[PDB]
Amino acid sequence: SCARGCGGDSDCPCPGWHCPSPGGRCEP
Repeated sequence: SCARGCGGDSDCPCPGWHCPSPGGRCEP
């Protein structure tokens, strides 16, 4: 589970996830 405040893919350690917008939460 890594739906956290992401600034990019580098904040998503979950394989297959994406960061929609720098500042938002990561999405699968």
